[PDB]
This record gives sequence, structure tokens and C-alpha cells, in this order.
Amino acid sequence: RGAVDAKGPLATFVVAGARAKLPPGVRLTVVGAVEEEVMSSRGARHLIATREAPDAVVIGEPSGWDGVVLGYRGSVALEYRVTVPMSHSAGP
Amino acid sequence: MTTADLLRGLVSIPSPSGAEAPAVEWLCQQMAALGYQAEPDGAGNAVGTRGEGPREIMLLGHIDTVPGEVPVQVVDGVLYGRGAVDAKGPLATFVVAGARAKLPPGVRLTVVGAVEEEVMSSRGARHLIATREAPDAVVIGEPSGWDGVVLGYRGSVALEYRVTVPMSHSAGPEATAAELAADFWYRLRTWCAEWSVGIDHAFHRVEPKLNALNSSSDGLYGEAVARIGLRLPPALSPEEAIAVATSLASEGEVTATVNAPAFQTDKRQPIVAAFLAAVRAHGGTPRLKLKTGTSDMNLVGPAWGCPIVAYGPGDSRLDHTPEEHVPLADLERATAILTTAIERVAAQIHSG
Amino acid sequence: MLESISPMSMTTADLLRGLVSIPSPSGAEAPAVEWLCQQMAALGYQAEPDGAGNAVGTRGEGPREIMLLGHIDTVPGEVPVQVVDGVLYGRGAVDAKGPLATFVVAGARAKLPPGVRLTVVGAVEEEVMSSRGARHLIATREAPDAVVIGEPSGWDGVVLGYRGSVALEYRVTVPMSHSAGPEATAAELAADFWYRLRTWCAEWSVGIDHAFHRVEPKLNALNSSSDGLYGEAVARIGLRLPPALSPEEAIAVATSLASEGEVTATVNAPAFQTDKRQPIVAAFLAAVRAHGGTPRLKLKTGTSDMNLVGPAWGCPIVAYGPGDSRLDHTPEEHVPLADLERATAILTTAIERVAAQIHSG
Amino acid sequence: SMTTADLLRGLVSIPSPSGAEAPAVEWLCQQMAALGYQAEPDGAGNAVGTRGEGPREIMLLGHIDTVPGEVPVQVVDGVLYGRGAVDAKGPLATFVVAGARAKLPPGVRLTVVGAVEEEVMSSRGARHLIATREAPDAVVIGEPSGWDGVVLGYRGSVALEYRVTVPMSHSATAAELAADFWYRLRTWCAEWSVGIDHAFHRVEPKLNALNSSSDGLYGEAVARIGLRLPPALSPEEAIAVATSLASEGEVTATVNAPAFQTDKRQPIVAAFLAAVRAHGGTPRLKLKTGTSDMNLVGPAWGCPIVAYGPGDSRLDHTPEEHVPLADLERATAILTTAIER
Amino acid sequence: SMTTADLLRGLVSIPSPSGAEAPAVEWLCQQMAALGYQAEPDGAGNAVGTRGEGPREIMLLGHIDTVPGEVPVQVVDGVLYGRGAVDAKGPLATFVVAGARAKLPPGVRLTVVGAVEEEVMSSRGARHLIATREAPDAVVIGEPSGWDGVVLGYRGSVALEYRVTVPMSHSATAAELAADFWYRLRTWCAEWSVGIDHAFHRVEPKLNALNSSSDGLYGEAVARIGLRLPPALSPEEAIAVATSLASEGEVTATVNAPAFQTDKRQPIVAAFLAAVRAHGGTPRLKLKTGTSDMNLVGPAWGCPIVAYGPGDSRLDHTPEEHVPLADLERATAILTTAIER
Ligand SMILES: [Cl-]
Ligand SMILES: [Cl-]
Repeated sequence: RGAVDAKGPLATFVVAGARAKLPPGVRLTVVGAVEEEVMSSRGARHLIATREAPDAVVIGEPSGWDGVVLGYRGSVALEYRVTVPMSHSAGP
Repeated sequence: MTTADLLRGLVSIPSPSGAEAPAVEWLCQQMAALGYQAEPDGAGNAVGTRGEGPREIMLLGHIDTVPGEVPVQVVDGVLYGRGAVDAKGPLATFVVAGARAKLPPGVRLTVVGAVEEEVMSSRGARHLIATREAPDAVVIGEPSGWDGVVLGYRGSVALEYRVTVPMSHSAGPEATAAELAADFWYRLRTWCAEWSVGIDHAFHRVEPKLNALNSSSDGLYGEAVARIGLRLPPALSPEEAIAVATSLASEGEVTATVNAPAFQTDKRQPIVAAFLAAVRAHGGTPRLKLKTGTSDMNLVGPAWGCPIVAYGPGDSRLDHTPEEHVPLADLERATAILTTAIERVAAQIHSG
Repeated sequence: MLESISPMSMTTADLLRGLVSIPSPSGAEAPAVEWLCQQMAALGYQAEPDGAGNAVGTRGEGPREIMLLGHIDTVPGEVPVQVVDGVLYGRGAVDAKGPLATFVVAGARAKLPPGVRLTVVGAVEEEVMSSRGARHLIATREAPDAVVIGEPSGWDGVVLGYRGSVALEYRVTVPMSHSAGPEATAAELAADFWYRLRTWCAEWSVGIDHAFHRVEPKLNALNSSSDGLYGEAVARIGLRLPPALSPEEAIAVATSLASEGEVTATVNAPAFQTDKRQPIVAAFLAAVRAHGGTPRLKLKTGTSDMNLVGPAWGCPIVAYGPGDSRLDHTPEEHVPLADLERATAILTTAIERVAAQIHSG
Repeated sequence: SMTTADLLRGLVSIPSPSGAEAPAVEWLCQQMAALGYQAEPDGAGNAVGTRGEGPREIMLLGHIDTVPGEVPVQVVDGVLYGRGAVDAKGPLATFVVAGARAKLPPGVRLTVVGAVEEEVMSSRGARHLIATREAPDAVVIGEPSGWDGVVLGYRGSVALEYRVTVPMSHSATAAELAADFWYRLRTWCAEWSVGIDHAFHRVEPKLNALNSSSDGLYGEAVARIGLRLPPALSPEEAIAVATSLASEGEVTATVNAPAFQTDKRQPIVAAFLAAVRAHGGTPRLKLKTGTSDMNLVGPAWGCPIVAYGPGDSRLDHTPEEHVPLADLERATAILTTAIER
Repeated sequence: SMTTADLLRGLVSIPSPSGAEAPAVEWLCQQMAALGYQAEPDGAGNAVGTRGEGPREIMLLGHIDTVPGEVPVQVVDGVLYGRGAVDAKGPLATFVVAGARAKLPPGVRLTVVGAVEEEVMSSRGARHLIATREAPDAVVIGEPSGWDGVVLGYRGSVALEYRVTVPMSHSATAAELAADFWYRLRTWCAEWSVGIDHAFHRVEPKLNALNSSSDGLYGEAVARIGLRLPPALSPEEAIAVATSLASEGEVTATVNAPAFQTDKRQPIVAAFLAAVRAHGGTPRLKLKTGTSDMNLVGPAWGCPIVAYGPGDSRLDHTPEEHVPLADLERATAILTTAIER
């Protein structure tokens, strides 16, 4: 559970982050946020409310090792509603 | 007693299919004052009989209506009320005429107000067929227009499509129950439409009606149920239609109930000739029609094999509509035409 | 066809009584339409049902047109039609056969200048359905030069438009536990969003006696459930917006008010308003005062044809009609006979006043 | 490696009545995953694991659902008791083991399916395969044929529902009408099937439930009827008959499938016969009274198809449903020999 | 002008059991509108019509709902039968007629209320008045006091629900436990109320329903109990007692109201006494066994309050509930004389 969503990417973050050679003047913060999956992301919202915006962000979600995710599709929820008087007809 | 008056009282007693007893009671009470021996049968059918003899003329109408009540009122000559057209109008005409008709000796006059006709059961009609022996003539109490006579009605089948879909993760590929149920409706709608191309009259068409489509989700399994009415022309049997519907369902479950196949009577039949002649005798120009919906005519026609037509004042296009109504004058207009028709059919019967 | 009668002869009360007698819930307006078309034909209109079965009667001549857009359909049910102590009871007396009757009579009384048409419409399927009437007009007719919507504004009131509408959904999911402290459950969380949002709306519109200039919330539904692991809750809220509070503004507040939950939002109606300084408003303000009234500028809360033909045609538009709109869709819907004729006199002048503006050009 | 017997009790120990197959399916897939199958549940909840590589496919279609009733899972002197021991977790477990044991040519992939809802009328587990999968080159249905038996076919199935209403006043009760309908239906089928040797060729109605109730002002009664059809009598024909006996009540009908049978001299039959015979058995070709998902995937796919598995079908749906553990080992090896050929 | 009798049958002919008052309310308002009241239903569905002008208000609070059961509406020699003839459409119709007949001073407005749900435990019709209206200066409750009777009070009411579960195996049935709970409750009340003269001062439990069921593995039983309380025993106290007798089961309680009584020497009482006496009657002051909306609006509003109306309360909820038509005319005139003073 979470091998793909998203402990795999999180594990990769931890290891690669500790292996990565950093130049001077650069910090590296790795975050295992909470309550993202079933809840309203108390984790990330807390970061926003308490921390300065970092200079770059990599999101730990499965893109595949040979894939890179640039963002997300827009979502729209539609509701169609109709009311018609009753009758005996069986036409279209 | 006037037809419009009886109807005015008749339409004031709510009698949706399955809750007919109050109206049935009141009607049995009224028919006695007109000369009938009135009594609700084992099914709850209001039954009024008068006279006696080897023969019998049954005026078979129905007392039940579809739900949804139309506030009862008379405005500018027109009576508004649930079932005023379908079919308490024709039933009131039946009652008045039958007790007004000059009865020859050796002829029974039976007036029936059947229960649950407006539903799949036709519990009242099926009871009549199961317990009574065949009449020598049957007049069906449905709206034909006072200047019109109905020769037949389409048959019908009731379908229920059920399907359940679980949860893998495929929010993209493997899809929803509502989609699967809508997929079934499209298939059936398409098939019926392809069959029915070019055909001008609905009676000779096969037309489906998606009466209901409901999906739900409990968090575990999604479910979808479609309730469909199939209207059948003569050229398409209930068995074949059901077989077709069953074959269209890919993953769902199709459930079917047969009411009756289509039924019609030849215009060359004497009873038709009489009613055509009946309408002219009161300043009318008779019209012959074949209708979209189904009737108890489709049951008693085959089961009893006697001569039969549908006659009743009113616009059948107002069936099941929020302001169903009928002009008061058409009532007594059809009452006179019907009183005549009964007296003449009784003669041909007595004749042989 | 009936013989031509005097437009002055028939009173609005007379016409309304006949009109309110005929049942016409949405979808079943045909007998009402036929009757009204006959009546209008007798009053000097050229009256006939259009493509959608709308009752349409025209007067005048020319390249300019004032449309009086009312509806002939109602909610179902019969309010026992009776006249007692100068009050007419009946279904649609206020919504909206009263305003429609006023349209017919005032339109036939109104003196028109040359080059001006006058089209009175009794539209169908506005009340319970999706306004097949008005949508048909838009699809088949040219945009008129002025539109008066037949909705109850009161005889001494003039409606400039309608408030914006926003449907909110707050949703929250929390893990189950044994605790009984504050915000322990999803339902408590959903309920408290309602309180804090309800509080804000009151804060925003403090001291505002003009109700249509207030933001007023409504908790239409609140539900909750649990699977033993998590509890969920949903609050469905309607927000009726004043002109100075756009949806996205109100939606931003709600969003900011929610922490542990997520708020989604649908804008049901963008707010819409004809400006106070506009000629058509000047005409109606003048018309009301000309007949001894103190006119009130107001907005409709509920939706109407104004919500459709407004954004479509974009022409100057107001809503006017006798009757108290609080009585809309009520078992004893009624209107005073005095208000009918008073509104008829006022609209008569207003039509003349608008036609005067248009003719001056 | 795990034997079929250790696999069976684990599956039998996990209750999976129709509608509640998820934990069983879930567990079965990891058993398939541990064994090396690419295995997850599909869109309908079927347990699916597939072997090999290529465009040619053999399918071992079993079902993981069972009828209700708690049969205590226990071993009594080499005899395993439990709901599904025969119908049909035994055959399904056999599929999982023999399916991995066998060695396949290149281009030939094997797929094991633990379908849901086979026992009930929906059969939606199999129906999802028909809707979402390409037709395999051959199918083995996972039903108890016996270790030395080969099932070539099953009867069709139509469920019937009779409902009748009578007023709670004066004039036959709802119960009497419903019972007489059953009497008519039962007699029609008995007179049709008179003197016929085997169950496969007879039409047999099954009164699963009859219940009369008092609405208050109405008397009510319903009859749940299962109908098992031979090849000679189609679902369509049987419904027409059922309709004609309704009289005062109404009959509601739901078609499962017509009867189906595999032709006796098929190469796929010879393969199993040999597998039985060469493993020291005396095969008896059987045609069974009940129905199967074979009756759906058969007419749908058209590929060579048979039913095979350990277990005596007479023990199906019984309070002490059981299978000898010895039967499991042989059936696994026999299926393997069959699979190869 | 319409008499109370012609008004009554029209109302009685329109069924209005609790929950289904809308058509009755709807019709009553037009009867009030035709008579000259400003009349519409309010937010809860109460039928409301108000008279006069000003800041001072007398309220005639009746109820339009009835208990179920069809009592054939008919007149038999000046006797009107029908559900609600006594309880309480009779008093309500009397309110509508006497309420219009009387002449009022300026600043004094009269309001007639046909409340919903008085008969059931919710009493939400009256509760909506408490929530949405200013307290009137006086109230007349529309209950059958008799044409020459003045009701000063009613008992309180608490509904009790006992539920008990027992396994369907081995060791008291659900029915036995529930029955013994009733036995305990019935005995406690009887021993408390022993030798007390009138029903008003006694505590009386009412076993409206006891039903045992078999869940399948559990035996179940529920008991619906109405409890009528005297002033000496509060709802709070009575629930504590009920709780203490639960033992193996649980008791669920819902408070209607405590007992209420109008003090015998009130000016509003004198007004009715006079109205009775001056109209040739011999008034008997009564305290009734049942409850009323008086028990809610009383403690809420605190204004002078009494119950008056035609009808014998013993006929309440009976299969042939009826009132003499003669009683209607007198009650209307008496209420009028009372109203004026
Ligand atoms: Cl044989
Ligand atoms: Cl005492």
C-alpha cells in the first residue's frame, strides 16, 4: 500500500536528496506530508501558512521513472436538470 | 341522472390504481338507483347488471387512474379532473346509457368499472376472464372522441434493467453503472427506431419509453436501475421483443413482464359498422382509430373472442396530463350515440 | 372571432378574473393561450400563438418595438377563485397573470407614436420548466428595443434586475476517534462552517435595510455518514448576492472560511441590473409619480425571464406588475383590485413615456 | 511449492457468498502474485491472473463466489469440509496450481479467472469478460466434474417471479392463486419431460420460495421460481409458456442463458480424456443438471470449451459440502496433462 | 351567514390526520378568507386567520388535525358523526364563526389558529407559534369542553419506548422482558395514584403497542408507551423512574409537556362562566385526562388561558365520534359572549 501512491516517490525523495551534491547557498527540504489522500491536505496547507515559498518544488507523485509531470488537467462538474409535464406519449 | 353529473361526482373521488374501493363503492351505490344490480366482485371491480337472458352485453371500462391530481373544476363548458378522459368519462357514459337503453328480452347488460387497468397487473380484467364466461358483445370504455371509434391498441411489455459496478481504480477506462444503464437505453432506443423508420402511425411502430433511470452509490458498489415500457405493434410479439431486449444487455440484467400483444378489430366487422352508423345518427361523422397505448381490450379481446370496440368521449391526447379535461357536451353527445348503439347491437345478438 | 370592444371598456380586474379561472400550470397553457389570444384580438391586437405556443398580440407599426414579456403559466393547484372585500384570490393572481393582464389592457390603452410597435407576450413553461417560451422568442425574433418583464413589483415598485445566486458545497472528511472535544466529528465541522459563514454574511450586511443589497445565506441541506474508519459530512448552502458582492468574491470568503474542509461552488445566476439613470427607468419612475405613487427601485430575488432575455438581448429592461411577490406560489395567492387598475394606469403612461423616448430617438 | 489442498482450505476459510467476493478475490490475487502471475482484480471484481506471453490464450474460468450457509471448515481424515470445497473453490484452486505447474509454448498465454456472481442470476463476473476481453482460444470452466469426469454441458436457466394481489374482503386467497400457478407450471414441465432418462434433457421448475402476506386491505403472495431448461426448450419458449399460465397474476422473467453442450468428439475433450485415462482413470462424460458460466462464454466466444474440476456436484450447496483431499492432487496433475495437450 | 354546523361537516368531510392537514388547512383558510379574515397558512402549515386591528391580541388556538380512522361523515337526527366532530374540528369551526360574529374594540385584534400536529407528540404546530409569534393577551384552546363546560387544565405527557434484545438460542424471551417492564411501570403508577379521585391527579401509563419480533439470531421486542402526568409528577421525575425500571432493556423518552392548569378564579374564567350561565347553562369546571397544546402555550406565553368548545371528550378518538348539532349553535353564541367580555 502506497508503493506507487505515494511512498515510492517519497522514498526516492529521501534517498536522492541525501545523495545529491549541493552547491553553496542552497537548502534542500524533503517533506512527507500528512492527510493528502482521504482528507483536505492539512499537511501542505500548513506548509503554506507557516513557511516561505521555496524557489523550486518537486511533487512526490508517480510519473514513472521515465516520465515527468508538468501539471494537471482542469476539472468540471456538470449538472443537467429537466422537468416535463406527464403524458401518455411514447415518442422521442 | 345526467352523465356529466355522475362524472362530476365520479371524478371527485380519487382512485389511483390500487386504491379504487371508495370510488367503486360510490359507483355501485349510484348504479342501483338507475336499475342495476350493483356489487363489487372478488377483485373489487364495480359491476352493475340489469335484465337477464342467454345473452349479455358488457360495457367494460376502468375506474382506476394514474396518480397526480388535477384540481376538479368546470370552466367555460369544460370539466377538469383526473380520469375525466382516461377513463371515468367513458365509464360514466357507460353507466348512464346502459340504464337508459331500451333492453330487449333475453339480454343482459353488464357495466364494469375495472380496477388496476392503468398498471401492469390489469388485476380487474384478468379476474373477469378467470371467473366469468364470455359475453356476446363488449364495448371498451376508453376515450375515442364522441365522434370516433377505436379499433385497436398497441401491446406492451415492462422491462427492468439492473446493473452493478464495483471499484478497481479505473476512473478512466472501466466505467460507471449509470453509464451502463444509459448504454442499454441507447441500444434499445436505437433498435426500436431502426425498426420503426418511415411508419406514420404509432400503432404500427415499436416505441420504448424510459419511465425511470436511477443510479446510486453506497461507497462499495454502484447500482443502476432503468424502468422501461415497450409499446408493441402487431408485427412484433412480446416474446420477440423481450428476446431482443434480453440480447441487447451486455453486462446488466434484463427483467421482463408481458401485459398483452397488440390487438385490433377489422373495420369490416359488424360492431364497427354499427358504431359508425351510430355516430351519424346524432349529427356525427365517425372516425376509426388505432391507438398508441395498451388497453384491457388486448386481454378480453383474445380471451373471449367476441365482437369488441372502444368508444368514449374525450381527447385521448389528454391522457395522463396535468390538466386532463373534457367538454361537458361531448358526454351526453356520446351518451346518446352509445344508448343507440347498445339497443341495436342487442338486436343483432337477439337476431343471431 | 368576437366583435371589437373598447380597450377602455374592459378593466384589468375583468380580464384577470377570466384569465385566473382557466387552469394553466406549465406545459398545459393551451386553453389559456387560445382564450387570451381571442381577448387580445378583441382589444385591437393582432393576436396568435407562435411556434412555442406563446400567446402573442401586437399593436402599432414601425421599425421600433416595445415588448412586454409576461408568462401565462403557473405552479399547479387551484387557489379558490373568489373576490372578497376588494381582493381577488386565484392561482397566478400575483405570479403572474396579474402582471400579464395589466400588460394586455395597458398595452391596448397606450397611445403610440408613429414607427413604434407593441408586442405583448404570454409566454409558456416559465414557472416549473426551462422557459421554452422566452428561449423560442430569442431563437426566432429580433431583439426588441425595450423589454418590460411581467413580474410582480407592486404597483408603486419598479424592478431593475435580480440578485446573483451562488450554490455552495462544503465537504469534510476526518478519521474516527473517541474524542468529544470541539471539531471532533465531520458533522460538527460542517455545522461550524455554516455558523461562521452565516456570521460573516451578517457582518458584511450590517444595518442594511435594503434586503436585496444584503448577502443572505441558506442551509438547504446538511448530511453526514461514516464507514467506521472515517466520518464525512456535506453542507449544501445557497447564497443570494447583492450587486456589490460578486460570486468569486463570496466564493473567496467561503473558501477562506474553510480550513479542514473543501468548498466547491456553482454560480447559478450572475447578478444583473439596469442602471438607475437609464431612460426606461426614468420613464417608469415618472409614470408611477404621475399617478400619485412613491416609486421604489428594487431587485427580484427569484429567477425569471429577466435572467434569460436580459443577457441575451442586452436591451434596456425592467420588471413591472401589480401584486405582492411574497404571495407567489401560495395557497391563497391574491391581489387587491385597486392595485390592478392603478398599475394599469401607470404602465399605460410608462409605455407612452418609453415610446416617446424611442420616437425622439 | 504449495499444493492444491493447502490452497483450498485458505480459500474455503475465506467466506465469499455472491456479492461479498472482494476479500477472497483480494487474497487469491496475492496467492497468484506470490506464485508468479501478473495478478489484480479487474473492473468487475473478478480475480484475474495471467501467465505466459503472446497472442494465443487459454482461459481457466472458475468462480470464487459461493451460495450462503456456513459450513464449518475442517479436515476429517483427508476430507475437507467447507462452503465452496466442491462448488467451486476446489476447481478454482486447481486452476491456480495446475495453471502455474504446466509449461507453455511461446506465443501462448494462460489466464486464471475467479469470477464473481456465477452462482446468482446476474453472472456479471463472466459478463464483464465478454464485454472487456478478447475471445481466448480455449476455455476450461471451473466446476466439479470429478477427478475422473468431463462435463460437456449444463442446462439453461430462467428465473420466474409470480406476484398476485387479492382484496382482504370477500372472494381464492393470494396464497391459493400462487399455489395453483405453481401447480400448473409444475404439471406442464412434468408432462413435457415425462419418461426422459437424464436431468439434462428435462425441463424442471424449482419453487425456491412462496410467501403470502397481508398488506392490510389486500392479500399478497409472491413465488420465486428457478427454471432449468434443456436444449429443446429455449428461454424464450419457456417464458411464453410461463406467461400463458399466469391467469390472475403476473409473471416476471429474467433470462440467464439457454442450455449449452460441448460436442463429444472435440480435440479439447480428447485432451482431458487422455489426461484422465493416462493418469489411470476411467473417465465418464457427464452432462449436469445445473447451469454454469459456460452457458454464457460458450455462445459468446465459440472456442473449444469444457468443464473440469475435483468434487462431486451432488454436494453442491449442501450443509456439509466436502471433497476428499486425495481428489485435489490428481485433478491438478490431470488438468496439467490436459493443459499441455 | 354560515352556521357552525354547515362549517363543521365541510371540515369533517375533509380528512386531516396528523401529517396530512394541508388540504383541510387550505380549505379552511378560504372559508376564513370568504368570511373576511386575512387568512393564509403560516410557516409550519397552521391555518391562520386574523381579525381587527392594533397591538392587543386574543388568540383562538384550535387544531385541525385528527387521529386516524375513518368515521363515516353523516347526520342522524341532528347528530353529526365524523372524525374530528369532537376532537377538535367542532371547537375549531366554533372559533371561526364566533370569532367573526363578535365585535371588538379598537386596538384589539383576534386571531384564529388551526394548528397542525396537536394530536401527536411533536405538537410542532403550536411550537411554531411559540417560535414565530408574539405572546397574545389571552388564549382560548379549541378542545371539547362541552357547551356548558370550562376546561381549566390538562395532564402532562411523556412518550416512552422500551426496546430489548435477546439471542435466539438458550436463556426470558424478548417478549417476557418487555411485558415485565410494563408490569413494573404499570404497578409503580398504580401504587402511586392509589385512591386518588380524578384522572387529572393520577399518573397513568398507556401501553399503546407491544411487539416482539425474531431478527434471526436475536429475539426483539418493542413497547410504545404513553404516560400522562399530574402536576405533582414532572416529566423529568417520571423519566427518572422509567429509567430505573429498565433493567435488561433501554428506555427512550420524549417530553411533550408537564401538566398545566388554569387557576379557578381567573377573570377569563368568569367571562366564560357568565357566557355559559347567562345563556341558561349550568357550568361545570373540568380538568381533563388527556393533554393539549394549552400545556405548551400556557407556560410559554403566560397570558390568561382556558379551553372551550362543543363536544364530549369521552368520544375523542372513537369509531363513531359525534356531536349533537344543537350543541354547535349554543357554543358559538356562548364563545361570542365570552369573547366580548
Ligand atoms: Cl435422454
Ligand atoms: Cl384529587
